[PDB]
Amino acid sequence: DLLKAVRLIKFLYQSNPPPNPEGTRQARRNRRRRWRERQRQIHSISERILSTYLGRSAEPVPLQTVDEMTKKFGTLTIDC
Amino acid sequence: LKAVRLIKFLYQSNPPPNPEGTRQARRNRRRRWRARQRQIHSISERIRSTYLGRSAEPVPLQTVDEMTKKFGTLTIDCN
Amino acid sequence: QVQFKLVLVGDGGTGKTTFVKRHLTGEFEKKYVATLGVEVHPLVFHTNRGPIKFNVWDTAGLEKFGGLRDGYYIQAQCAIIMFDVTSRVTYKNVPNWHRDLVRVCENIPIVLCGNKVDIKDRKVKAKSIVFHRKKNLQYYDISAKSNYNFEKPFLWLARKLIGDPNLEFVAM
Amino acid sequence: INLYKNMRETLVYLTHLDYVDTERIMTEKLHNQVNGTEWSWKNLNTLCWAIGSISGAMHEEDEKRFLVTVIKDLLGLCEQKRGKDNKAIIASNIMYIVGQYPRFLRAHWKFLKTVVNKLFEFMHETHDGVQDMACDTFIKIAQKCRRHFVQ
Amino acid sequence: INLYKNMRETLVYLTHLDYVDTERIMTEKLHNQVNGTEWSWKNLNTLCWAIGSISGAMHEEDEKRFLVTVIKDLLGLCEQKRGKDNKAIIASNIMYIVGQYPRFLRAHWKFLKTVVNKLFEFMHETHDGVQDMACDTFIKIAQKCRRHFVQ
RNA sequence: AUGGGCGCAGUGUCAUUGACGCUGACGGUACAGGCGUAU
Repeated sequence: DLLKAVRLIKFLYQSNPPPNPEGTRQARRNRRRRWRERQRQIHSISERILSTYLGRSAEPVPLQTVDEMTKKFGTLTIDC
Repeated sequence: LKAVRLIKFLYQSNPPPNPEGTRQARRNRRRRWRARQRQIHSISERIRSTYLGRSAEPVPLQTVDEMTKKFGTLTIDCN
Repeated sequence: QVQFKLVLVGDGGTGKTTFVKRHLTGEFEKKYVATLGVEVHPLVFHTNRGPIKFNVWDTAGLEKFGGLRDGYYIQAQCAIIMFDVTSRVTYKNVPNWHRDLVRVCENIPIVLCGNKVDIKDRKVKAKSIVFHRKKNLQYYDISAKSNYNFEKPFLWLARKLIGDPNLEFVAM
Repeated sequence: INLYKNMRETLVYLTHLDYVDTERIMTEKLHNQVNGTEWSWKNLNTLCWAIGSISGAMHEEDEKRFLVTVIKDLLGLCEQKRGKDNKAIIASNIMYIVGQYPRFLRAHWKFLKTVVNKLFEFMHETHDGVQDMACDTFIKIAQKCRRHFVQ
Repeated sequence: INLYKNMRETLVYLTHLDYVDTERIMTEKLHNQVNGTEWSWKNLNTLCWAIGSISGAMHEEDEKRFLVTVIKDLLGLCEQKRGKDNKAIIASNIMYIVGQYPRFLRAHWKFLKTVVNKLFEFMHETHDGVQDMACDTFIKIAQKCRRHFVQ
């Protein structure tokens, strides 16, 4: 029921055998950016699959940039 | 979870190349967009196939047997 | 009392005279009057363990004004080699000074000091400063102008002499 | 400075060799600070300097997540402590760290606004060193993210 | 034995909480052994006992990968060391570990056959403890994989 | 998959705060897209 989603995620991780890093620093820049877009897509797929039925647990992950902010505020030194 | 929803979400997240600009600009954007569309299509077809896709036997094809043969190869040769 | 014979080697008034004056008065000399022969200056510090006196022999660094030259090193109890990081030549001359010092003083602590690091134009990069490594010299980047590491060499020499590794200078 | 640059280069190469281990080592030492085992200004300063050293050396997603974890734990530690000295030290280190990571800042407008507002709060602080550190971090953030201030 | 059972239960719970950290910890101490920094028979025996203790606490794939890495490192160590004493110590530790993880053995017939062949090879050994170790591991493996032996 | 010459971000070599690239967690959040093309 749950192990299958985990195997699916691990496969999707394993299904992207990065790119082959060859070429000049600008062609290699472009490969870095392409692999980064691939990572973006992988993370998006993972997060959406989480939203399917697991989202109820991992939804706050993008939203942590407001709770971390409520923690960054309130740094009050009311005492020593 | 259903394939239709996943495919629609995939096709929604990729904006079409902007027709505005010069012919060569639009055509280079079209080429890059078509390459990325082929990538998206490959990923979508892989998802469509199944949710596991691969067996784990590739690992013993790479490490488990490549460790077991030399495990047999182990030799005291004294000491 | 509790004084040590210190010998300062380097190009004359290229920082040795300036360094001695700066530790003496606190002023940072601008003029370059190349040192003639040697000047012996008392220089007192106060450590957690009492007073300390350096008999600093700021020697001339120009051959024409070397005078007695190596004779100044006789009975030296510590040595501070100097060089200007803005001029590689004064660095390549470092091994010669080290040779002469060890030849006269076989076993004495040696501090390799890069003067006037404050001046933005640094030629002798920190990477290439290595002679101390093999020779086992204690190195310091210093600058008599801005006093960067202004005290580190003297503190190190005092620690090596008295033997107190954690000895610390005191204001008074 | 050459010492720091050499250490930074070595650690960046090691991170590009395996960054997960470096990330987790950072997290483990941060926890050591949190639990009071390794608590000392010197140790926390060294940890935060090291964390800054690898700024941008990792991929943005992993760097973002690691920075979020580090900042959240540091904020918890700040909440834990009393005493002006320790809180000021923690704040100074946190601000140095965030300064070292401009990419994350450019990815989050609200975070930038929060950092700058907290800098303005600090600037009125009288305790030794707070204002200087805040100004230094502010100039660094300006240099690295000027584009997002005027747009 | 009660002490060991309590320790095993605690460590299994902790592995369920964060198995990745535990796996990193065994891997790190295993490297400390490989590099010889922490080399001693007692330490290796303790590490291997701990590794065996947590069988079944991890998902099948993670335990598989961890076992593969651990065994590869152990065989590298055995090739590395000189002296029959240490080699026998390492071999006994490996046999105990594999015995503690019969699931992997059930999933891989060829490795099981090779292990039993190596065990019979050991059985002719005269050096102290090798034969008793081999027999103990053999009975454990039999108990846990009879089906695979006769199927 | 390709990387051009410069937007300068670290710099290796020498005559070393000057020049060639590499390289820089860079001036770049840029730009280049076979010679209609459905590879």
